[PDB]
Amino acid sequence: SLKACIRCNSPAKYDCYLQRATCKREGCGFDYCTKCLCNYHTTKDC
Ligand SMILES: [Zn+2]
Ligand SMILES: [Zn+2]
Repeated sequence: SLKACIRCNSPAKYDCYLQRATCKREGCGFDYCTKCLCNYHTTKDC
């Protein structure tokens, strides 16, 4: 059920709650929307 990163397809914690994924890699570890596989809506922007 994990989300495959758009880089090396790593096991990212997929959260259907907000349709977001968090790469579980020490080289990535970033938040992003699993819908558009792009930047996740944050204090900054999407
Ligand atoms: Zn990755
Ligand atoms: Zn989005």
